[PDB]
Amino acid sequence: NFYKDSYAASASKQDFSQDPSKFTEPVVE
Amino acid sequence: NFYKDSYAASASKQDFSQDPSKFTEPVVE
Amino acid sequence: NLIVPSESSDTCSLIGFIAAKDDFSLRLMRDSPDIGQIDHLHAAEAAYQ
Amino acid sequence: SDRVLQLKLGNSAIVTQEAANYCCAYGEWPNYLPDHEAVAIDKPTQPETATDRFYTLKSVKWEAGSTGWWWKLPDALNNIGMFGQNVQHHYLYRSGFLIHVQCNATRFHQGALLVVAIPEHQRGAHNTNTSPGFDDIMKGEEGGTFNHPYVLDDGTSLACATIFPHQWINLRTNNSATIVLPWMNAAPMDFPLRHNQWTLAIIPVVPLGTRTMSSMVPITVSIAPMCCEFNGLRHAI
Amino acid sequence: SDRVLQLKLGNSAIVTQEAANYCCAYGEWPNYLPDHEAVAIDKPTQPETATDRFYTLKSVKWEAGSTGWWWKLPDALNNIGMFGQNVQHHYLYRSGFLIHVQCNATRFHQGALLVVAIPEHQRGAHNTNTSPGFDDIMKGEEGGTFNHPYVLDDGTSLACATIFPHQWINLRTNNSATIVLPWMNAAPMDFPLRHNQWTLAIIPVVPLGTRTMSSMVPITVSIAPMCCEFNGLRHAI
Amino acid sequence: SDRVLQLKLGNSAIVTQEAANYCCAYGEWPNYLPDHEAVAIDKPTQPETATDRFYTLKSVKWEAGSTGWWWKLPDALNNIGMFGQNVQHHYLYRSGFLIHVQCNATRFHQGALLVVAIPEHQRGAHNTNTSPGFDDIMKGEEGGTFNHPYVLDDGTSLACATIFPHQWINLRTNNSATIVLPWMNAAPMDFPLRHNQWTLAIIPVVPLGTRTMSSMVPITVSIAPMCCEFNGLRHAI
Amino acid sequence: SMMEINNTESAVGMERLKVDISALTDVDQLLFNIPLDIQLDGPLRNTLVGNISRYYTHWSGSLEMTFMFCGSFMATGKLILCYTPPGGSCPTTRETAML
Amino acid sequence: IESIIKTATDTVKSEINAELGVVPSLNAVETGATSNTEPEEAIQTRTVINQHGVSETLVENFLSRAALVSKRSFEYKDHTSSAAQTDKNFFKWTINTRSFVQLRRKLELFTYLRFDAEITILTTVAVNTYMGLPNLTLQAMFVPTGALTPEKQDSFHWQSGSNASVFFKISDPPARMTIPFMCINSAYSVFYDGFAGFEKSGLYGINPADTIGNLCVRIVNEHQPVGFTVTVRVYMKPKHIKAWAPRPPRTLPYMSIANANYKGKKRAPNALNAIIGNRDSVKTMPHNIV
Amino acid sequence: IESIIKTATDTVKSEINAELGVVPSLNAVETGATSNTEPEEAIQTRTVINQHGVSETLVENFLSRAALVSKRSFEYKDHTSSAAQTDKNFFKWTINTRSFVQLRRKLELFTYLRFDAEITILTTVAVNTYMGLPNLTLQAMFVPTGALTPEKQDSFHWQSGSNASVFFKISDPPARMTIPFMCINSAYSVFYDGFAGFEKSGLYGINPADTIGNLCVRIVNEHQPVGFTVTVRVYMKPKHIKAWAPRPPRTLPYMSIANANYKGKKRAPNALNAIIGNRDSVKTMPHNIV
Repeated sequence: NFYKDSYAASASKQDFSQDPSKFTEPVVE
Repeated sequence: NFYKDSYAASASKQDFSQDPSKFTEPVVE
Repeated sequence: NLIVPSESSDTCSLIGFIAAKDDFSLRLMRDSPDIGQIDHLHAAEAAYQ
Repeated sequence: SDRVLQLKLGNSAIVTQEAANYCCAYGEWPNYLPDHEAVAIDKPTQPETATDRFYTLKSVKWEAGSTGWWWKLPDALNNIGMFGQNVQHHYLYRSGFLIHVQCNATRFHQGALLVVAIPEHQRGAHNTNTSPGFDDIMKGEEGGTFNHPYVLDDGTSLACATIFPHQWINLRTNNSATIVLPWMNAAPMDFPLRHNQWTLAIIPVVPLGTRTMSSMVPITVSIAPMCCEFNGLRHAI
Repeated sequence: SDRVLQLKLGNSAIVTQEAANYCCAYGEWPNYLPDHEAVAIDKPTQPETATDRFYTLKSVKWEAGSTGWWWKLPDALNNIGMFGQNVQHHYLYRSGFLIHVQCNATRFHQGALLVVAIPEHQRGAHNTNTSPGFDDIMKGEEGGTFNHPYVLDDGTSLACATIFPHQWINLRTNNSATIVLPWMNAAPMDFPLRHNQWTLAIIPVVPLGTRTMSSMVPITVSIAPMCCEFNGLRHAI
Repeated sequence: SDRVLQLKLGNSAIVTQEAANYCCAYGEWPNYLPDHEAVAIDKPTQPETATDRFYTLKSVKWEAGSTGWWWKLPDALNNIGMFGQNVQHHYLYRSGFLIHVQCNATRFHQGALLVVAIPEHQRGAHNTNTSPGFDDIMKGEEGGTFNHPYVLDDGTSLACATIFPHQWINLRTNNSATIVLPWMNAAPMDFPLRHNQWTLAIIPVVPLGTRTMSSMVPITVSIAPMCCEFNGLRHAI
Repeated sequence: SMMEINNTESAVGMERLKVDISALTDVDQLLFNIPLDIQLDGPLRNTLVGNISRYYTHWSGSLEMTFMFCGSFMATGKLILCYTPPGGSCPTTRETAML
Repeated sequence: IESIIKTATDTVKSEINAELGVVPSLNAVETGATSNTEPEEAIQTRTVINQHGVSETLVENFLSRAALVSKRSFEYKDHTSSAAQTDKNFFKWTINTRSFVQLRRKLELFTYLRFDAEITILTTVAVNTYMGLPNLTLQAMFVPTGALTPEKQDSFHWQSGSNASVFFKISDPPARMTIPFMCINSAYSVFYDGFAGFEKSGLYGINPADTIGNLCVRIVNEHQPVGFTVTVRVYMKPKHIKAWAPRPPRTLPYMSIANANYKGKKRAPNALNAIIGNRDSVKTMPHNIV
Repeated sequence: IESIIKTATDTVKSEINAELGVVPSLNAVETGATSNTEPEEAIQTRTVINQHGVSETLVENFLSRAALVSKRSFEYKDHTSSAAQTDKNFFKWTINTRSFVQLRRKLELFTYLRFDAEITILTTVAVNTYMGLPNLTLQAMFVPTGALTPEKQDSFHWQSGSNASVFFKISDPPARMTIPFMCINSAYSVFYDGFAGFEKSGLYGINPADTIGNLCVRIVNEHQPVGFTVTVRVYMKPKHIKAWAPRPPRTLPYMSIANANYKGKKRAPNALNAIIGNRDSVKTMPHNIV
């Protein structure tokens, strides 16, 4: 990325964090 | 290889391992 | 068998659900068959006016 | 252990004896707006026990040809109590909600309710290309009725509406459902009279049925705002 | 705590929500044949998940003038699944059994079932001195009906049949009964086509009665072989 | 030293006194499927002595105008013994094979057999552009006869078929040939009724000839599955 | 997310999302079956697992079917839910299906 | 609990389980939670080391596809005697993502999106006899919502003192530039349950923060003696994507770009009363192996 | 034993060998093994230091050659009054490697192959008088086996919300992109001794896992007043190649792409009954030095 703006960069395809329990187990206990 | 995928790379022409005996000597002794 | 008394409703219902487990996987992305169009949508010409 | 529940907010309290485990939406709990996310610079009012309390809407009759009911938040509360007075006198609001839905019948009744809280439920109209007007969306305290609940009145699907924070009232199992909603907006605060952020939908997936005597079964909705802030004090409109 | 139960064997599973504490026959659990008790010298096949799994027999209708039902093991399973193929291709078998009997009705029904597993139930015929023939004993999957269940069809007594590994299905209390049977023979292995070792008896000690609507109440039997060995491989007969 | 051989598998054994050194295909020995290569998550059945044993096919008569014989595996064994019952009751199979081919004659006979195991022998038809149908491929236990063995019935060459795991039965030298086949598939397990993975071909490169009395010379094939696993238990089709 | 097992005519809208069972006078009777064909238009297409997978060509892993009984409290019953691996026809009797 | 998942989860071997009080296969759908029953708890499993990567269902990979958002053929000729509604060697486009339904249904799987837009402009030309295809220079000027759009080809709004223009030819590679995340909110509202203004006669469902701006595209060349049909296609690739609150996918066909109105197809599939095409009975198997 | 071979093996000097019990020239073909007789054991040798590299017979170098896999001329014109079987400015191609026989015979030297496909698309154009060659823009959209292929040039499947398209011109260098190893198995089945489905009326020899997908190629331009013949050639280079279980090479000519059916030539060479062309006798030498 020779551009001076950080949004000019290529796609960031390395975000492997998940949390399925905010949709599958949204119960309090 | 500036691409993010490892299959995008050039041809790998440095595999000099052989085993002719799996075709020429397939006998057990 | 489904055994109900006389004051219960004699026809009962099941609801079937399906999910995937965490060993589930998907690959080789393609377009979906579930949507399509043969014409333009309404007011899509108004975006050019 | 997860079937009895008491929800005490303000001077209000709800006990229930046939509950499920309650739902915290997206694993989140309501809070006040922190300083690193604040935008409006004036000091907000936080009328804690005056507004963070249950408000009970009018009960709806649960029948054979019922399609479903919906209330939009905060539009269903913009005229009720000290929450409604703080809404009308201020420009900005921010709150979560604690929705409790009540519906009971006998052990000879059957029926299942999908009680689902939908974020940003932009509705659609059927068989036309004119957008839904102001009176078709802003029903107020009484709420609306689903026209086509099988598609959630927006071309989507009722079958996949369990991706949203939801519970069930299966009359075999429980008689109440509880959803705890956080602040759900792309904005920190919002103008409450022109934007609704949560739609509580209550839908007859299995209809009401029995062969014993036909009493009226109603469905009652108690909604508690949680962690109300208000900015932009002015006159009431 | 002893009323819910899940029995997972092989690719099969049975959940039950109104159970009793299950029965291990004579305090014993099924095992494979150890080396100090082995007789047949060839290496046995142990088709574990293919044969140690529940097999569900045909349900029998539970009526007003019912006398009772019986299935002989392994004769009730000698033609079912991969257990039956291993029986027909081998000379010797050795297995325990996990019998689960299902029968439910409403809370307005009454009736009690003696679900008893009888070891070596040599039957007798009534009012004759000719022994019971082959077709009167080897009923297969369908099983038989008790002629005189008050004497267990062998001159003995139904009243004392609780000396045998048994449970009850009292419709007031439970809707299932579970008996875990070990290998019960004077022999280490046995020829399965000419000798039955356990008879599952299911007997109306208190008959079915209600004054509500008359649905069909069936009784369903699921039998899982446990720790199957097979010796003496040959062709199928 | 490499001419006498005893192959003991299960309750079966084959002695031979004029053998060659036996063939392990591609230098490989059969094994069970390891956990880092497994796909199907249910527990497989491994009916070891019941299925890993020699099965002898029908002998074929070895004549003057013989072109050759072929059996496709596991199709030649899908109806034989407890291997065939495990094939029909399960969805997936995985096994290697130990092929022993028997053919003897006098010291006045001549003739050479190319006994070759061909992986993925997709056949072709002659003088047409229609693909070979189901009955032309799935010959079962009896196997097929080579139409044009000089091209191996697929446009290739018999001369180069020694790139495949093979032996010879030269009647001057030996009277048996033995090939040990591993699992040969791009898949860990496979549906045995619609895919064949090894074709055993037996081909008269030098025809049978003598000037002494003309007895019948047959060729007998004994095939032992090795390290059988089976997944996907269901009913038999 | 809900399967449309009742994808039949005379099932209108939300009647398609539930399966009606009744009392039977014969034993061991088939109630319903579910086509596991996700790509072709069956009961699994309009699911969260069904719609997201139709943006992809290959799939792998286990599925879970959940069935909620929505009768009265007084209603009792026992069912058997059988998954059959491929290769044969769909099993019509309970003997065949429970294997 | 939030964790990092790179491959799908393994399988543990299990044994015969016959324990009282423990019913892993029994669940409570009324709580709103999905079943937690494992394959190890329902059937008897083996150990499987699962090496299947999960990186293609990432929301970055699921959404960073260059999809068509705009398409105009406009006649490139002398326009001194044409109508009032024609494109006289230029067009304007209020930028939306709701005109072409593949990208629309994919973005409407979420309630909120925060992404940078990578815009690719692909111009193609056809002779309106045949004498050759000109290498024409085009100007795509980005006019924000609030500024003045041009009314001519040769108007003086095209000088672009502060508006960002790109000048590109047809024989070149396609023009590509990145539009940032330009919302006044922290995320775009894909769905907006509200009204755009303080009076009650506003538009429903259109948050004004969501609109990027206008994309005014002209041909910088003066006209030739013959006419041409110039088709300009705009392709958007989302990138640096954060997504929130996933939604049910739309089953019915779209009617308009301005709203979520629905008609459905006339018969099943994707009808108003039948989303899945019908079968004969609930115990009828359509693709049954004979 | 597996070892690393970079050059061919050397030769050792040998002497007169007259030893009982040791017959290195006698072998047993009946065992299935190839002869182990060394040149040092058959004739009397010298020491030769052999420096001949073996790197051109590597399976990577033997197979990573860009070979033609597809070739379509299609008329580029106005197609409002043409037939039902014509290519109306677009074509579809079910991707195979079995249409052109140089690459087919080379890949069918193996039973299993695992490789990445490097696809090169070469478009050429001819005027169907002469006025010049247009720089046309083409779209090659990769449609997997399971999705919907377009039925028009201007159909709305070409917007490619998730299908990977490449947009390229004729005046450019050829379009090149890499297709990964896309089999559901661990290797492609070059030969498949089996049937594709569970019913007995499936196709023999065609494993559905082996098929890559479809390659839909259109011209993005609208038609000119004159017509053109556009020929699209597709070239595949295998790379990152693993190969298993080598096979006898095919001697007879191929008949179809769908099967291994054989007719042979009418006379030798490569006939059904005579693969090598005939000579007069077994003691006749054809190219004998006079």
